[PDB]
Amino acid sequence: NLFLQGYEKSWIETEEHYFEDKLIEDLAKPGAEPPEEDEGTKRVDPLHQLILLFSRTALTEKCKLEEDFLYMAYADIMAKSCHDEEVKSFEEKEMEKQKLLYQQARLHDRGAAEMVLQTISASKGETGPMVAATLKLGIAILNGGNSTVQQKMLDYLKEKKDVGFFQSLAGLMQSCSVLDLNAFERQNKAEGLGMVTEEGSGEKVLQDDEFTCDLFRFLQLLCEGHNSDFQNYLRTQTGNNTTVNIIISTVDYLLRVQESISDFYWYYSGKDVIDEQGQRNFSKAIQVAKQVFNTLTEYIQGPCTGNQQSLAHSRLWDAVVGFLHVFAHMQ
Amino acid sequence: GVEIETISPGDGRTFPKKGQTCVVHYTGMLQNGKKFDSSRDRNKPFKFRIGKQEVIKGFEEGAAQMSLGQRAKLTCTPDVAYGATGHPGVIPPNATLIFDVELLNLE
Amino acid sequence: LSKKAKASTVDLPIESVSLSLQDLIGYFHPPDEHLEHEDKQNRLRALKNRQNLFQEEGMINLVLECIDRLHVYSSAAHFADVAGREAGESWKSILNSLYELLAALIRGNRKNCAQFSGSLDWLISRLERLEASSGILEVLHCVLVESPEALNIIKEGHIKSIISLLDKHGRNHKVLDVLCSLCVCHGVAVRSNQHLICDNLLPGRDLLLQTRLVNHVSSMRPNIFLGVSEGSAQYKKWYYELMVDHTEPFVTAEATHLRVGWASTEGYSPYPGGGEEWGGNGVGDDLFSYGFDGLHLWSGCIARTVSSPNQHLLRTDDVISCCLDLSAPSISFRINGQPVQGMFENFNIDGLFFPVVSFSAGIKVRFLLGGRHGEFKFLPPPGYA
Amino acid sequence: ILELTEQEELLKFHYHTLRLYSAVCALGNHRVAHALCSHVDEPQLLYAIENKYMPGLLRAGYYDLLIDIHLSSYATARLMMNNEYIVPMTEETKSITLFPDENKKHGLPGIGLSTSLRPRMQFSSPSFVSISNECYQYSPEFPLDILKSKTIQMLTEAVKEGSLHARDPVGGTTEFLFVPLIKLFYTLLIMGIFHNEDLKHILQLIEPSVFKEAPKEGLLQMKLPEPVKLQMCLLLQYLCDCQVRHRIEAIVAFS
Amino acid sequence: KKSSTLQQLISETMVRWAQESVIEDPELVRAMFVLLHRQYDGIGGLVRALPKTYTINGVSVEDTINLLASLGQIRSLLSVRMGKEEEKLMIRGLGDIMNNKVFYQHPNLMRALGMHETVMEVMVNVLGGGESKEITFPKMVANCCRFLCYFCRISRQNQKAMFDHLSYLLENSSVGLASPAMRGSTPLDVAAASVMDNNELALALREPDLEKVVRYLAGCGLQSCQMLVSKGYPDIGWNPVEGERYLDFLRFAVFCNGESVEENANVVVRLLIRRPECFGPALRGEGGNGLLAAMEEAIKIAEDPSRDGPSPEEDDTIHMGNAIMTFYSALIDLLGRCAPEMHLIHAGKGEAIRIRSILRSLIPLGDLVGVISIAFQMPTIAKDGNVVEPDMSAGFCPDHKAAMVLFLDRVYGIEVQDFLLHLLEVGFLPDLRAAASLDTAALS
Repeated sequence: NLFLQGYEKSWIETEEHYFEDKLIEDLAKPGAEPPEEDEGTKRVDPLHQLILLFSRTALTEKCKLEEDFLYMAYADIMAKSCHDEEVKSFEEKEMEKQKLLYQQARLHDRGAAEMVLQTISASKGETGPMVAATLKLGIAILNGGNSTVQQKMLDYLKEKKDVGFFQSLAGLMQSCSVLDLNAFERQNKAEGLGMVTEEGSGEKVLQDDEFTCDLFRFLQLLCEGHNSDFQNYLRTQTGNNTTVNIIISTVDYLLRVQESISDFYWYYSGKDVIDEQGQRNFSKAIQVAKQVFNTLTEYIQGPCTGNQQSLAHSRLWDAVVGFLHVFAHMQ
Repeated sequence: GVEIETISPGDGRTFPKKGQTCVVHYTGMLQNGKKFDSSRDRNKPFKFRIGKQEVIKGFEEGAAQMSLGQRAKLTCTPDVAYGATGHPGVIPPNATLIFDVELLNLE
Repeated sequence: LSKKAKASTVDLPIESVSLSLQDLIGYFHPPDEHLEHEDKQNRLRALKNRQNLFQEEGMINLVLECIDRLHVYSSAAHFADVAGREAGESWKSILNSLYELLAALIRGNRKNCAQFSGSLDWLISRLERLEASSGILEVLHCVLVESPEALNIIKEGHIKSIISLLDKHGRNHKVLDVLCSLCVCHGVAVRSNQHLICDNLLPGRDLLLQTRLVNHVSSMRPNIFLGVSEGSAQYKKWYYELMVDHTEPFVTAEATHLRVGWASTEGYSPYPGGGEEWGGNGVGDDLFSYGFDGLHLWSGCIARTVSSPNQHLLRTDDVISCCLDLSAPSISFRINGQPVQGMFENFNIDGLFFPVVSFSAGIKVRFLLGGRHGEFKFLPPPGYA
Repeated sequence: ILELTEQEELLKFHYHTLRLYSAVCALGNHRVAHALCSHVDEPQLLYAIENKYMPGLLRAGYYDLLIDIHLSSYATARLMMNNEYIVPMTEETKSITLFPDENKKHGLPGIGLSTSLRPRMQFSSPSFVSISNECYQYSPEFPLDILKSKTIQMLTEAVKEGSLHARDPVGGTTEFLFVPLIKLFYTLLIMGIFHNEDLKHILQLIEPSVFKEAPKEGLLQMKLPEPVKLQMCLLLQYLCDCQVRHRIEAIVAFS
Repeated sequence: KKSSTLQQLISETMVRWAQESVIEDPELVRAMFVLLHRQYDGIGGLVRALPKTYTINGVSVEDTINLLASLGQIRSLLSVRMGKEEEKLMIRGLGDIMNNKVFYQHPNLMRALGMHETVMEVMVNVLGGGESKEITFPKMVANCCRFLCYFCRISRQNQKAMFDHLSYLLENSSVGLASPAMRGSTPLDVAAASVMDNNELALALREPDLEKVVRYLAGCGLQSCQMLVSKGYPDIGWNPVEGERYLDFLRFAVFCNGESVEENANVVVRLLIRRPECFGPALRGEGGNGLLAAMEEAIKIAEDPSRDGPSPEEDDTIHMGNAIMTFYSALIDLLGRCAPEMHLIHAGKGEAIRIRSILRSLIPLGDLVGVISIAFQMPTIAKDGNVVEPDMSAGFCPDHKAAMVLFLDRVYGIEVQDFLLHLLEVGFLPDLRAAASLDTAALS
């Protein structure tokens, strides 16, 4: 029994194989269209049918986003198909950008951006595996600053009259976690007492750092390339009956992360040497703060006076002055 | 209170006793004529032992009066078979049961 | 009107009630099926919100009160007498529309079918009435399908009433569907409801259609057509024999069919009368045929046991002799030369008679008609030809 | 009963009566199943299964009633006990290998020595002259070899008849012809009655070229309706599950 | 051209059907795509199957088969509606499972077969059916809770698996606390068994989980029991029977393996001091008589039959005095266990010194000394020669003073020689003399 468990964990889980691009291309291929004479509109490909099934499931009214294994699997397959990966030359860089654009077309031509928005809207601000997979797929399809996908998403939102997407975004951003010094102290006291570690990562501190990074990467790629109209929509949703200011929510989360980092540094202030677990926690929190700062920078870049004024009147200055103290003593 | 009417005669010499299993094909129908049980339908000969009160009393008495290889019709009054409670979902209360039984073998 | 106010003084908005009921049913009509998925979803959401608002304003109880106030009158003529003609004329339509509206307001809403659970018992009390059976059945079906709570309230006194509904109003499939819904809801089986339905419906064998596997039965007859009439040259006494060469008591699940005797035709048509051309019917299953099986005398599909020496069902090496006397109507048999203690007498002699044997499968019998076509191992009774 | 093709009211009433018969015994009501064995008999079920002039609705109802009364309980137990592999440490378990021989050619799914623990098959005699009431536990008894042979023969006929695309399917439609039969086959396969040569023949019927032991078009290529495609998907899912269990047992054998 | 494998054949036919027709059935589309995904992700089947793979010796084949049949019965009874016969059936089926030896020998198999969440779901169904109308089928819940407590005690990993259901169990902790003879078979008992003698789980236990229990205790201290006054018991202000059960869980959370979990002790003391009504009317402090005065008052109630019984066994005749007394003993024990260790006070930790000072403010030394000074009544031989046995379920018991002594040694401490001999002379020497007079065999 022990060998079976160890064999699983060490070999079967670690086994890796790359089939996603082949599978997605085979599904996207329109098969024998002249042999199936429809005498009408072009026939939906299997990938388009899968996307329509998922979109209809998302649009079906339910009180909660029920976990779907098919979605968590096929969204991940699509997300890896989008990326499919010593200074490269200009030809190599342009050739890779064109191939990335083609791979993203193979999905958002079939209506994947609308699905990604619909799933987030139906999530109702509850962090979960479906939300993580949807955010990963959105990052995959929007990577590099896809203007066509940005236009499709903005047009879909404005047409759909939806406040639920922004409400769910605010709920998820509020639900995003930070450093928990109490949990860190409890975990350290466990090892000091000598108890066997339960999880090697010990991810109780900073519970979800990949999810938060994906969410803010999505919120950044949504405005990548200075999409001024979409930045204005994020700040104030004009058409929508009720508006939510993601710009202020982002700086609120940045302030929370700053406070957590300041407290953690204060706990390490007296100690001469930083423990390995503390170094890991600092690295994770620094990555999270880096992504939040980049998202704010993408909100601001391009003379977006509205966002510049909102952040000026917000509490960004407190976060900056706190990070300045942290940097001055940390270094 | 079971009446036996010989549809077909048997050997006439061997009768069921103590502790001896009876192998019979039986067809039971209600007095109106509706059929509810048939071991011939199931294609499995029914096996039972005299005196262990595993079968209904009318069937037991009829088989006891029967002879080897004989085919006879058994009429069972409600009291001797299923009483007034009846069999839930099969036999209505206060129902007279008629059986067509053949004593195939004794083991 | 109940407190006996003057009919002219009574203000009864009959037409407005009917037209507003039509409008309300149109308003609560479920979405149609063509529609694109998203539009259908919007329509379903609108219907949900409409039902929720109506119930939160308590629109179910008002409809129930109207239904009760209409049900206090027994019939459309009694209401036509208490109220005016035209209230009498539209009484049935208004009651049906009210029941349909209640079904529309409850359908598909888990909460509405849950707060209708308390009033469910009062609804089923009027199930027997002919002017509300269909609407009550529809409402009960919706409540039982949607709410797993009303099933707890449903008891034996209601299950037996629903079964008596099937017994009284006839074979209706909607009652069966309601009974099916009473068993399993949302993948959960109610053992008590299953047991009650089984033990209260199945044993009777009087409402549901009954089924059985029946052996096919065919009949053999000679050319001879025997008839008697005044001033006609036909001998009134006849005799023939049948002998079983081989027969199998059980070629299948059911017993082998083997009956012998005479049959009669209606009128002078040579076609045998009174019996179906095909099926499990043989000699003696109608008042035109007269049969013998070795143990009983068969006529009119009713059998009476007849005594004989060494009684046995007809089997291998058995010889049956049949006697017909048209002078004094009497049909008599003798098995293996021994007379059976019974006869068929005083039957109709208007038509023609002929020998006949009915069988199902696994038989081997031979007609002994005498002379060249056979011979008689037992001598014919005197007089009989 | 064949006259109900032209009597619509009786046909609908009897179809809903059959559905009520299924519902009262649904989810393992073994006592109700024994009670229903009196009303719907084994010969009546065995005749309704085979008769080609069976009306479609009544045919589907009788297939469903047979499955519910005699096979549903064991099928359900053996199915939800599927994703758990409790394999004993026996010599026959040690004998298990990933591949039949040196050639790395997959054996046909289903065949082999499977040693994983699965629930035990038990049935009770449906008699009504016995006063013993302990027999109510366990579903009634039915001939799983006669049913097996009949199912194989009928599917073999249906495969060749459907490919010709005639205008007289059993039951009047391709769905009525195939869905009940494939459902009964799937129930038998889940319960595991099929063994060895039965599996070989029934896999040849599903697809001859792929399951070749070493033009005739199988069900997968006979251009089936959507419900029949769903049932085919279920059958393929079961075959994949069998392959997975064989893999698990081989890994335990190596262990 | 020929696929030659089941995987290739299915992979071809799924895509062929999908591109051949626009499938109108969402179920058909889902089945097709899940089958295609299973074909492509072949390793995923092994990844899912290996966790649910267990191997047994040939000697245990028969009892493993028996337990599998019992689990099949229990699982299949989920699909039917809760009822009398179903309750009987699952009672018998859960008895068989306990009686089986592999339940003890192979806890990993028991957890892999997923029996704990099956019993969890059965309890959820029973406790959710008619939440407003109190509890239906009160034996289903008792058997389920006993089974889950035993499952907890079997293995430490089983406790970790059970600990993930702490939130719902604490939500439904008020099911059967009031009714005695249910002790050890309530969802609160399942929670206590999950958190029992496991420092890892005690440390992982969160603060809102403690807050929920604190609010329950505050409500129980403010209000009286409804079922007791309905059955006829005198209506005192507060609820000792409910309060004691909640105090036991807090004790098990704060104290583990002989050493006091400081993180879980500080939170508990802060919450019970933010809401001081948790301490009982006597120690509430808006005019309460005091711990000692309440002690003799509960003695008075214990001797008086009217105040003790309902007056229209220990469950039918719940002794109000003993209940008050046990509540106060449990509160004292919980405070003493929440007291910090001596090494922290030696180190001079400000928080530990603060918590100790607060505890001494809550409990005066004189009250402790007086309660220790209170003595027992001992059985005596009657005139016929039978020793009359005073029922200790209706009287003052030594376990009540055990908590007094624990608080005395852990919070106040015996640091003064004069204090030591004073406390000894007033309270302990009489107890020793009583034990010595109980030395005769019949009286012993």
